[PDB]
Amino acid sequence: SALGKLQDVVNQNAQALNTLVKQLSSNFGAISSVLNDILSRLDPPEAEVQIDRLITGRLQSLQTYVTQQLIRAAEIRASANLAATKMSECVLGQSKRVDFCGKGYHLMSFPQSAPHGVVFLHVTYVPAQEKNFTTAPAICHDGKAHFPREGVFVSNGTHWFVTQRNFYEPQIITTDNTFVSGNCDVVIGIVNNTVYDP
Amino acid sequence: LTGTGVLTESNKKFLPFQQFGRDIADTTDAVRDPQTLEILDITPCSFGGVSVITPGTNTSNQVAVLYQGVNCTEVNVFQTRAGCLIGAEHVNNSYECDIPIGAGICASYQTSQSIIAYTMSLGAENSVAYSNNSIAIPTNFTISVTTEILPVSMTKTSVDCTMYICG
Amino acid sequence: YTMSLGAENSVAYSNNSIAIPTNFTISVTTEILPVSMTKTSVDCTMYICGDSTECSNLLLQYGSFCTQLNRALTGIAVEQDKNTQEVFAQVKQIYKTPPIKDFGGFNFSQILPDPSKPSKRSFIEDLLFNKVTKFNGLTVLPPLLTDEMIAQYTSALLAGTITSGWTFGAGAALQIPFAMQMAYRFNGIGVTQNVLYENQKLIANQFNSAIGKIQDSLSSTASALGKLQDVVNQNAQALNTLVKQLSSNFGAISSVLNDILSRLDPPEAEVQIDRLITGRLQSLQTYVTQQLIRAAEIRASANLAATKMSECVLGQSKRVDFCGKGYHLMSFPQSAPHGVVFLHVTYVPAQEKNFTTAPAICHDGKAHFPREGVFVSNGTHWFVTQRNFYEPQIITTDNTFVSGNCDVVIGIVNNTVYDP
Amino acid sequence: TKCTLKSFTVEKGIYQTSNFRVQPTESIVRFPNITNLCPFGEVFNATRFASVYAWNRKRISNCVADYSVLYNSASFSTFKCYGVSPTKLNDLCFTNVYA
Ligand SMILES: *[C@@H]1O[C@H](CO)[C@@H](O)[C@H](O)[C@H]1NC(C)=O
Ligand SMILES: *[C@@H]1O[C@H](CO)[C@@H](O)[C@H](O)[C@H]1NC(C)=O
Ligand SMILES: *[C@@H]1O[C@H](CO)[C@@H](O)[C@H](O)[C@H]1NC(C)=O
Ligand SMILES: *[C@@H]1O[C@H](CO)[C@@H](O)[C@H](O)[C@H]1NC(C)=O
Ligand SMILES: *[C@@H]1O[C@H](CO)[C@@H](O)[C@H](O)[C@H]1NC(C)=O
Ligand SMILES: *[C@@H]1O[C@H](CO)[C@@H](O)[C@H](O)[C@H]1NC(C)=O
Ligand SMILES: *[C@@H]1O[C@H](CO)[C@@H](O)[C@H](O)[C@H]1NC(C)=O
Ligand SMILES: *[C@@H]1O[C@H](CO)[C@@H](O)[C@H](O)[C@H]1NC(C)=O
Ligand SMILES: *[C@@H]1O[C@H](CO)[C@@H](O)[C@H](O)[C@H]1NC(C)=O
Ligand SMILES: *[C@@H]1O[C@H](CO)[C@@H](O)[C@H](O)[C@H]1NC(C)=O
Ligand SMILES: *[C@@H]1O[C@H](CO)[C@@H](O)[C@H](O)[C@H]1NC(C)=O
Ligand SMILES: *[C@@H]1O[C@H](CO)[C@@H](O)[C@H](O)[C@H]1NC(C)=O
Ligand SMILES: *[C@@H]1O[C@H](CO)[C@@H](O)[C@H](O)[C@H]1NC(C)=O
Ligand SMILES: *[C@@H]1O[C@H](CO)[C@@H](O)[C@H](O)[C@H]1NC(C)=O
Ligand SMILES: *[C@@H]1O[C@H](CO)[C@@H](O)[C@H](O)[C@H]1NC(C)=O
Repeated sequence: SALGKLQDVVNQNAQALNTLVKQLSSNFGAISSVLNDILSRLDPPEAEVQIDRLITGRLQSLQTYVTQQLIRAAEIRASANLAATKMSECVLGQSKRVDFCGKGYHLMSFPQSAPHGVVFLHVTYVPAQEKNFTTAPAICHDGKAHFPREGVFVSNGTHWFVTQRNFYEPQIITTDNTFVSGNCDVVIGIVNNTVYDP
Repeated sequence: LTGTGVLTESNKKFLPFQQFGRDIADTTDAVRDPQTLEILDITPCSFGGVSVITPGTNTSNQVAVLYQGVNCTEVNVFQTRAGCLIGAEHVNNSYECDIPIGAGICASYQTSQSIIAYTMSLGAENSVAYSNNSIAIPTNFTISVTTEILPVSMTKTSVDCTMYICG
Repeated sequence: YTMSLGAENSVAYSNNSIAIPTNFTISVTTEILPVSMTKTSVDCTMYICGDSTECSNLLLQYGSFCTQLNRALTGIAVEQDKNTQEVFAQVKQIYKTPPIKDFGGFNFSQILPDPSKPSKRSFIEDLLFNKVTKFNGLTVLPPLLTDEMIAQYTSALLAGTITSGWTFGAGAALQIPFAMQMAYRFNGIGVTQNVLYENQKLIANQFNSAIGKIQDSLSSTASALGKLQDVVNQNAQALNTLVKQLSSNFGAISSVLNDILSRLDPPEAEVQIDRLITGRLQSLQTYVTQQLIRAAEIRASANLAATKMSECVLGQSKRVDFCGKGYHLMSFPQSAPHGVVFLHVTYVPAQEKNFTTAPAICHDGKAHFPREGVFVSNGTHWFVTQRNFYEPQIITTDNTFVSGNCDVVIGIVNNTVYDP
Repeated sequence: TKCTLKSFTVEKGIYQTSNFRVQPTESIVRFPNITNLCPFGEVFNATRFASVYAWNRKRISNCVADYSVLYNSASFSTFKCYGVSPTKLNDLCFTNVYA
């Protein structure tokens, strides 16, 4: 059931073909549905009208079939454009669009050939085993604000550490990964701490 | 004027010269009696749609029937917004939607193996402990490779009219 | 008159002049996107004949057109269902907002549902629903996801967003203060987090003012949701035309099948019945073709809406003019009749100022290039500031990097770097 | 379901097989009270008709007309009806007929 869309497309095409073939069984008001039988049983005067009615019916059926086929072809063109976009943006690179190639942080993709389709193997990065911590916007050591360049100030209960956003990796809060901007009475949520200077 | 319908009473006031009547869609909904002067009302006969909710035949042969746009009085019983389903039971639980009926009602074949009718659940009831000094930093990860299938093309067919219409 | 393409502005371009903004403003916009239509089911036999066995026996001679039209309508209905199923049902767990609603100063009263009213949509969604306001074989099928379910989905999305940011769209939701969430949103567009940590009050006031202006505009005007109203009017007009197509004769004696059957004998009335059947079938096929085209358009619109939801509500899109005019910050989905409404919170700049810029500076024969920022001047002194917010900083050796001598760069001032 | 799907196996799902329709029980023939049978002995069994260019048009209304006694009389060569049928005419009420 993985290739459900491909199976549905194949089934729709098969049903359309079968209906187009079966539409030759109706007379559309004529005496019979067999053109050869009509031509062999009727005179040209009435045969002209019978052929006209059969032609009208079959032409209407074929026009309906062609319209449905054009609609399905437009849908398949849209799907193929989406597939080519996903290929160019995930197989030939690393997409940053959310929920575009796999549910999670996109890493890479592998294309796989399929009958009248394509299968992508989206490799994602899903975080797990999350732990609760106490966070703070900034800290003040010597009367000046201290904001982390890249990271979040977390505390395990007694000591504050700066770690990554998608992976817990605590580090000592130093002046290398922390800059100064402003004072300690303009930020709401300041926490008195000590910044280490190497 | 012939036809079929439920000849009930009405409340509209026909003018003395007016005999027949129509509606917004130019449909006859009220006429006058030829003998008396009573104002009737041509209400259409009761009709609707029938939908058969059934699981796979390999599993079982028990089926249900849904009458669309009825009021459970035109035909074990369930009054829904889509219609009146006769053949299933209304349970108080909530599962995933197996057979979409309509207006949230969903049907599934569960155990006492019969057909039930419940309301689809939108998912689990989770609550994040939001606070001004609380953060959840992940400590591990898991690489998950998913699959995504998209059609690229179809069968290239060609129908010759000079052979299909005229053989 | 002749339409004006816009104001006539002349940017004072110069090789030594730059315009760095000294302020900003939060501007929340509104975008309407149709997601689905009304699922209709036109009974082919009841529409063509209308309880007539003599007419049905003649209609059966035309083939499987009835079954084709029924299958097309069923496919359209399933497509309209899966459209909203893929647009709104993008989250697994239904999140809820905490009772203590203190999001660092932001106010989501009219956005989040309130217990003052019964279990229904929020205030903005109720305004949207209030502004957008059994037949002869043409029945209407109710949607699978009710209005209450769509409202619960939107509320869960809003709660997950406000409580997590973008972490709830890649697995398990991670708790985070809204202040730090906004700081990350600002860092995602280049602006540093100290700007927010210093002007949180002003930013919250601007956001509340924008939400109030949006609420006042939605309460005053009703043509804001133009696309949904246009789709509803098109569907209603198509249904009315399909109904009125039953009053035409199509060359027959009359348009009343029962009157024809009561007046003419079956042998002579067969031709009239055939003509009426052909006319009604042509009209119904035209209606089905137009409905298929409109359903394809609605499917494209629903795919666009689902993409704009997944890439802007569950994250932060870096695409220009995709989820709001300006530097995108965040977005909140809002329920709408047969559609969805997004509140694109964008970072719009403000009044700028003219400065003097230089590609690099040379202190001791070597060229120093700005690592992150741009060198600006105020007439006498040179400072390195940001690219979207004027913040003059002293040019030190930790803010610039040296790459080669200052002899090949076309244009460079002889400044004096500071060594801490 | 197996008849509308043209198969002997059915998968899990909902299928619209047919429609429900209440059948009528009886029928009414409600018609007004009319008398004074329209005189056809002066339109057909007249003394002598007028010329072609001076054809006589006589309005007749507020009566009951029996059209079956004219065709079954086997005294009329041609009885071609246009717009209506030679039968199913004794069950209709006309507004204003001419002759
Ligand atoms: C974090 O807190 C939530 C609610 O307070 C709790 O459900 C969860 O188990 C906690 N996680 C850890 C790792 O303690
Ligand atoms: C927090 O981490 C520090 C550094 O390892 C440690 O000294 C301290 O005991 C920890 N506190 C708790 C409550 O785990
Ligand atoms: C954080 O929330 C707690 C709980 O309501 C409150 O007591 C405290 O004052 C808040 N702190 C700030 C800085 O808003
Ligand atoms: C940090 O130190 C300053 C020094 O005066 C003090 O006013 C402030 O209350 C301290 N912060 C906390 C959270 O105690
Ligand atoms: C006539 O119209 C009035 C209001 O215009 C309405 O109250 C009344 O019910 C109507 N009478 C009918 C429809 O018989
Ligand atoms: C018809 O259906 C409605 C919908 O629940 C129900 O309240 C009512 O009792 C039913 N019967 C009648 C006679 O209205
Ligand atoms: C992380 O999860 C994997 C399973 O996906 C497990 O093998 C590994 O030991 C875990 N690491 C930690 C530190 O818990
Ligand atoms: C100065 O800035 C204004 C806008 O604030 C602009 O219109 C003008 O052209 C600028 N002039 C120069 C010389 O840069
Ligand atoms: C920036 O603009 C806002 C109006 O949106 C105003 O309230 C604020 O004072 C301005 N800031 C400066 C520094 O002018
Ligand atoms: C949010 O705004 C509403 C009306 O705009 C107001 O009633 C409510 O008090 C506001 N919230 C807070 C916390 O002030
Ligand atoms: C430029 O700024 C510096 C420090 O910000 C100041 O000392 C100097 O006077 C300023 N020059 C002008 C022309 O405003
Ligand atoms: C910058 O423009 C001025 C004015 O035309 C010119 O004199 C100067 O040479 C230019 N400098 C560079 C580096 O192009
Ligand atoms: C910078 O100094 C060098 C060496 O003295 C000189 O050649 C160059 O012209 C100076 N640049 C400026 C803008 O004065
Ligand atoms: C009409 O005729 C019926 C019998 O055909 C008779 O019972 C009735 O009294 C007459 N008058 C009216 C006004 O119905
Ligand atoms: C008229 O003459 C015909 C003879 O052909 C006779 O059958 C009929 O009863 C007479 N009267 C009327 C009213 O037709």
